[PDB]
Amino acid sequence: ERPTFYRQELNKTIWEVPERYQNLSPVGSGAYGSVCAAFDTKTGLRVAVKKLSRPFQSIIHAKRTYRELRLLKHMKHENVIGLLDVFTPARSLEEFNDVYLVTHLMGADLNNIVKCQKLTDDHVQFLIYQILRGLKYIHSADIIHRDLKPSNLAVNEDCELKILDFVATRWYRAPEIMLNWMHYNQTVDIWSVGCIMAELLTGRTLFPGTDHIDQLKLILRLVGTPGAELLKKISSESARNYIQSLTQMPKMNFANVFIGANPLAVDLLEKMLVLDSDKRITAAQALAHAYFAQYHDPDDEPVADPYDQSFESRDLLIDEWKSLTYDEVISFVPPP
Ligand SMILES: CN1CCN(c2cc(-c3ccncc3)c(-c3ccc4ccccc4c3)nn2)CC1
Ligand SMILES: CN1CCN(c2cc(-c3ccncc3)c(-c3ccc4ccccc4c3)nn2)CC1
Ligand SMILES: Fc1ccc(-c2n[nH]cc2-c2ccncc2)cc1
Ligand SMILES: [Cl-]
Repeated sequence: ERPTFYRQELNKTIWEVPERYQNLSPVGSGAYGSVCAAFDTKTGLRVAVKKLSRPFQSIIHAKRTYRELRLLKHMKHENVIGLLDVFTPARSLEEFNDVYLVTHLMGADLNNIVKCQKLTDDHVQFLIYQILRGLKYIHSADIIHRDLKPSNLAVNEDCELKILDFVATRWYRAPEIMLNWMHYNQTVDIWSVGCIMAELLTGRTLFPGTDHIDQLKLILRLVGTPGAELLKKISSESARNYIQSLTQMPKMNFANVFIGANPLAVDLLEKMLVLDSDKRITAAQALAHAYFAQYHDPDDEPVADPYDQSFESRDLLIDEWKSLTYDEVISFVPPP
């Protein structure tokens, strides 16, 4: 049945967890929750435990908590962060106030590595391959990450990588988002991967915009201003007006700009950093690119089971979201 919990204070934050998790030590605190590293006595593993912050403070938080838990329960893939456990010290629904999440402890993030070292081409291949392999899986479930950036990619000393949260976010954001298009597709993530890869190859942020306008200017400076086919797809009169009012600029030659890099890496960047999102390479297609010949195995790049996102369009009471979250905590089945 229920296990025994113990209590402690870590950085002005209260942590009430089962006895199986020991030696809690803070790893960091996000705007959405705090994280502690710990030892899982039952498995002999190092784990990271995240305590959600104010999970049911409002309808927005409640829905976000539910979303997070449903997503995490669904993700089962080597390159996507998954759930080893989820628990609450509450014995019933009426006293339900806190949600704790548990996953494999990861030593660092990709931002921590690119700052210290400049990666070899072999490392760039394996890291990007892993990102795409994870993204193929996520995209197959009709999910869009939307916020890929180095700091959201967890990496261990072994160069194994996992996508988390599914250096300014803005720098890795697709241009169509800077234009406020409300019908962007899963290819916004491919754009972010392009930005991440370029940075791994050159050691420098590809588009360090200071605001949305500047960000767009830096982008068009590299890939050129929109051609006629892309202009026809812009419904926003003001955005269309703005873009056409800019001084036209030609697409730069990627081979010149990234000269020194492996020509295959360059070819791929060019397929990812396409201005028109309908023409960007998909994660599945990218995995087959010759740049990943040493890693690509079509029989081991799985797709996800269907993911029901219908709850996203629902308008429920806080207690309803809280109760749905509770059922999801109770029905959780740990991995093998
Ligand atoms: C109130 N009693 C029972 C609960 N307590 C526990 C339980 C465990 C435990 C852990 C995992 N599964 C079941 C029970 C442990 C425990 C069990 C094993 C451990 C191994 C290495 C280091 C610390 C360890 C702590 N300690 N107190 C305190 C005394
Ligand atoms: C700037 N980045 C830094 C790292 N971030 C993280 C890291 C982790 C983490 C840390 C260490 N090992 C594994 C993961 C987590 C984290 C920590 C614990 C988790 C438990 C269950 C499910 C997901 C979890 C995610 N969140 N943001 C986001 C902000
Ligand atoms: F300047 C730009 C930058 C990006 C785009 C863009 N790429 N893919 C889709 C779009 C787009 C942007 C706005 N509205 C529809 C489509 C269009 C113009
Ligand atoms: Cl954090």
